[PDB]
Amino acid sequence: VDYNRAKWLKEPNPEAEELFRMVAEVFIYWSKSHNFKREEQNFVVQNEINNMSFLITDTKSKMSKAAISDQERKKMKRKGDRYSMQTSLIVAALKRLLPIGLNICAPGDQELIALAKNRFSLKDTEEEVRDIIRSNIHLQGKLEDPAIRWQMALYKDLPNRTEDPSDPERTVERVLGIANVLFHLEQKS
Amino acid sequence: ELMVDHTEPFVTAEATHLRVGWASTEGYSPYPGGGEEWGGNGVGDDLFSYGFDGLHLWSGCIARTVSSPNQHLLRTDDVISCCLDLSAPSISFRINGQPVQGMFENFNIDGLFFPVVSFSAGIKVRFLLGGRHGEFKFLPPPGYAACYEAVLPKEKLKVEHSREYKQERTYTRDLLGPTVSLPHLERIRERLAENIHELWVMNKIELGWQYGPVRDDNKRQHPCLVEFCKLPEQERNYNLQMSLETLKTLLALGCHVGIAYQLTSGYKPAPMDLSFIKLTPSQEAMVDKLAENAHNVWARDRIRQRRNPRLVPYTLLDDRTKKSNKDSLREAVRTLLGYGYRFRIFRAEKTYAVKAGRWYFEFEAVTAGDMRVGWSRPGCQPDLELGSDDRAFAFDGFKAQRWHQGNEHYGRSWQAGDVVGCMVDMNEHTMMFTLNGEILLDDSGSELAFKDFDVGDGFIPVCSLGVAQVGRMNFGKDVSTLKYFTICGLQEGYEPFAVNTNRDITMWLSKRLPQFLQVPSNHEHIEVTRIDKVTQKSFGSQNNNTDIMFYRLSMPIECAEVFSDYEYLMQTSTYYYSVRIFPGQEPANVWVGWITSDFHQYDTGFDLDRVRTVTVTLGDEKGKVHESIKRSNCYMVCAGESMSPGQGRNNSNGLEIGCVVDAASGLLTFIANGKELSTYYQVEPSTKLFPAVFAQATSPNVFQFELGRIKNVMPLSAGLFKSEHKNPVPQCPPRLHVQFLSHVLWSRMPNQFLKVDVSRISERQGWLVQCLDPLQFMSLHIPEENRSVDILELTEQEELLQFHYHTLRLYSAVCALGNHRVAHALCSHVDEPQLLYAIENKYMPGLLRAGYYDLLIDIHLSSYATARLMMNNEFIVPMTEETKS
Amino acid sequence: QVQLQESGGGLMQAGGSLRLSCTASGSIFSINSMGWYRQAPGKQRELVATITSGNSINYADSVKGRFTISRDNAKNTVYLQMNSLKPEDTAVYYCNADRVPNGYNPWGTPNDEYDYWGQGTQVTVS
Amino acid sequence: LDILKAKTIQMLTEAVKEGSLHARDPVGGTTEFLFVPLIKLFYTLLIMGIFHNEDLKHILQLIEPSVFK
Repeated sequence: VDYNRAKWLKEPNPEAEELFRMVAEVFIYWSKSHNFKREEQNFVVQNEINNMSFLITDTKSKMSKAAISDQERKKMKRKGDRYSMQTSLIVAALKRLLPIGLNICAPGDQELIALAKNRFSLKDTEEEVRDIIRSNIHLQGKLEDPAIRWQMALYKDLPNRTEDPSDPERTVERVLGIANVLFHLEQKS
Repeated sequence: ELMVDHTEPFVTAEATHLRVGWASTEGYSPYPGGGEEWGGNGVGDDLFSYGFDGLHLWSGCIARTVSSPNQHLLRTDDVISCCLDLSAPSISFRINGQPVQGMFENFNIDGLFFPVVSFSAGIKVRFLLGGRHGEFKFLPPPGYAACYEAVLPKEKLKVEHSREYKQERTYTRDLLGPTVSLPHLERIRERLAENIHELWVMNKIELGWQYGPVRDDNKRQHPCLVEFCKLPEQERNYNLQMSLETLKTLLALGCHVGIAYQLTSGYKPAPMDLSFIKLTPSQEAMVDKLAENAHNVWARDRIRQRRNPRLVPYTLLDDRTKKSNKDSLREAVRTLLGYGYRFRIFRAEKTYAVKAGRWYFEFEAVTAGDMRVGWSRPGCQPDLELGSDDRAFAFDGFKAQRWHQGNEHYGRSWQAGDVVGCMVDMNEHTMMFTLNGEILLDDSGSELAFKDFDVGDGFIPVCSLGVAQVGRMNFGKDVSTLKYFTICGLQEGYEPFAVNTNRDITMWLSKRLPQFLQVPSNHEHIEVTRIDKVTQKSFGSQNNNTDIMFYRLSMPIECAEVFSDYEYLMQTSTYYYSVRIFPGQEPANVWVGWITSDFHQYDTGFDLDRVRTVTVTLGDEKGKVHESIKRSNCYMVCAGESMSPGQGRNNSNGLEIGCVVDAASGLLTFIANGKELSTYYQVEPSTKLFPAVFAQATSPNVFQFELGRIKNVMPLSAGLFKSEHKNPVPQCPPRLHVQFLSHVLWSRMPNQFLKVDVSRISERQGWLVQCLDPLQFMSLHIPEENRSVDILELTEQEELLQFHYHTLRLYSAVCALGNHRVAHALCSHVDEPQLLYAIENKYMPGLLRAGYYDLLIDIHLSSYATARLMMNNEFIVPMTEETKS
Repeated sequence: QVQLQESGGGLMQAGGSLRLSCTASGSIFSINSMGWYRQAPGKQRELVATITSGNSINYADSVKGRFTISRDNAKNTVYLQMNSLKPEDTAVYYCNADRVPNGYNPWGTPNDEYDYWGQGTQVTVS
Repeated sequence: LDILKAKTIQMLTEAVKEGSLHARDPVGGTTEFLFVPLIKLFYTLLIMGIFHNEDLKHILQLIEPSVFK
């Protein structure tokens, strides 16, 4: 995803969008399942997995025995610190794919995503939030702003437009799928 | 020389400011000396530059009215041949061939001199050089070089702005920062001489030369051909000199030197394996250094005798000659080897500070180096490094670390052209950076450089650039200009800093010129105690961290515009003050005297020989010298030299230096503890002299100003304040105060610069500089300090802003209710072009804009408007045909 | 600084005896290769006979005539005697003392310009 | 007076356009400083009756184009 992330932003490939969606679904399952987080933490603690090693891309970089933090490496001795929610690969992949997911939806669609995420925060079920998005779909286009003008301009300038804005059902589904994920990310952040 | 093709005399309200001359760079640095950046100051406005305008000689903002045949302001088709000489202290000019009747002399020789022309606007000028760079209409004076002859090696001569980097470019200004100044080896000796001479005689034989003391090309006789054993004594000495130099440099190169066929018309040379042996690149570099030393001594011998390229140092020497010398000198080395023996801070204006919202801007790095970018509150100080204090949040990509009251690592490093964008969400109190469109990883797992910070005053975009650094600012006026905005700012909802902004952001930067500012109470090592039967001003500094401080009184004393017993005390024009040095302060670092408003020289050490002085010797129509006026920005004497022998250890009361200024004659005299000093100065008419003392803090109490008076001489306050002029009692009004020279000031870049249509080509008849765009600005002058500041710069100066707003209110009140005489009187101070520019200008403080509008409506358009409005109620209709119609 | 003062070269009819004295004063190092350079009005400069220490006279195409050049290194004093005079010999003669020995330089550029060009005098022939 | 006419007309048109676009940098730092002195000057000129028929037409068009069309 870091390999073709720039490409995937330049042109929102259908595979790009679909992969972001099902990665989001996996994250939603992981967040909803408390046993998922506990078992992942236990697994990481048992195997002493260095998640930040995978998080940081392997590039050409050497220290030449300069600024060696061996004291710091001795300082980290916490099994709880071995597994961190920020270091989790699922949410890391979501962070890597998040600009692509935002490119999936229009800036007005992003406004509806924010409103739907607020609805999720206000103890609302998925279908209730979907109905709210269907009712409030009128705000797209109506909400105009000078910055929103160039946002729309760049959104159209982006070549791939596999998303269907003329379909209210598809727009509502995309808004819902981004909004619940962002609400869970707010819970975890 | 240079011809003006067409000069507009009155394109604007004032005459065309056309001056030509020479300017000397200050401190032997690329920064030149002359008119300050972004101001209506040309050449000849300071001691650094010397100019001539066709009728006057200009130096230090004062003209001399030079006389010449058909004296007049420079009109079209004027040769204006300027001859500069620097070995001698003289710069001469000749208008249309006839020399000017007076030159400049004893100007400070140090620094690099260049020609320079201040051409105002609405003018066309074209230079002349030698060769393809121009046609010399008039012949140069004897013993003079061409204008283009002094071209730097391997450089193409071109013309550009003298000091300002203005290019009339929007959002692409290369805000470049500071620049750079710009017995065991005797056998070895003999054998090396042998090898050198046989290598040379191989080439000699290849031509067909023989041996013999006579050296004729026809006879092909070469005395050096014979071996060193039988070499003739003069040729032996000639060869041995270079052999001795070669081995001396070999042993001085840091490496110890000891002991460890072909067609032959004459004899057979037998060289060693020079090429066969392999020499390491370090040895190659050391031999190269030896060759550089040999060429350096060659040049040292040669410069005594003709502006040849070899006169240039080895660093700029032509590569062909450099390589030839390198190999020629390295041959002997191979024989030896074979045998086995002022960072600049830019920022947006403080009025555009934002207290909330999401903001972004881009910083370019054309050259990677000391670059810091970020957001700082308006309280940031230019002298302090960006991010080194709690008032600034900066990031340095080259060192990959954040700066706010401390240094902490953040992210990776950048390269040339790597744009860095600044996400700032004030509502969330988050702020971080995107390098080349990607978010940095901070240290372990974070992405934000700074957080949990009080909003306080709105944060402002700011960037600090170090030596030899080039960067560009992109606030985001146009989204299309922004490149990586769609990657980060678009997704997270950060709006551009200046997308809604209608006009370009004025830029405020750290200015190089240090000005005198009033001493503040909270300033470290600066405590001025005001006591009071004569008033005293003592400086009891406590920190004493800074070495040398320059102190100046707030207001000056002016001399007579035309130079010529209590009764004679009242008739007299001499004014006296004194400086008393407290015990513990070493007198040799104290200089007491007068300065003008042009003293902006700052250095860790002060010497009277470094004082900027130039004396113009104006002569007669017959060439006879009559007047030699000397200019200076500093007139003091050294307290150490004024100290009478033994007073440094015997005087318990310290040293008192009394300065007397006679304004009627322009004479400055000094007295040391009742003893008259032999050092005295003569100043020009209409000169304003500021009492000033320069001192190095060696004791808690350094010295004090005394405003007392001596017999038959009036006190200083009498000349300072006009209200107290006849009273000889010494008083200390609150207006008078000491000011120390400081570098903590900001300067504003004008939104519109003077566009120049310079040719930028090596065209014939010389390079052409033409500018037909009339640009003007209003300059507010402070009479007390004899200084000028653009009226637009008062936005950040709250005190001057308020005082001028109330002054405009006073003008409106005094001319209100149809006082026509007062309106006519005010018409002189407030001019019609001034009012038109004030009302039209988009960039203007609100208070000043309202004041100028009200002043306009009061002096004009007031009486008729009021009378007509009052009459409006009445209705009188004449009985005419239009009435019937 | 080595300065060469040249005196003589008066004007008389052809066939007369002309005496020229050139004295070099300056540093005690690098005294060698005194030469004369002749330049006619608006014409190419030629090299006159050059004498060096050890009585080594280097001739050229301009030595035609009756030349007698002798140098003394004790005071760096050169006496030049012209016996046969021709109308084409009217030119300015400059006395030079260059450390380039006898007119050769194995080093090259770092000494080809190592010349001390002293003052000269105008020789005129009727 | 004629130069003042042209100046006030052009700045009034530019000011109304800028106010329509709602810039964040009004002349003088506040929309009050942008408009109040300019409209005061225009009002004084109108009272003095300097403006001619065409100038009044343009003024009415800029203040309200629909009604004064």
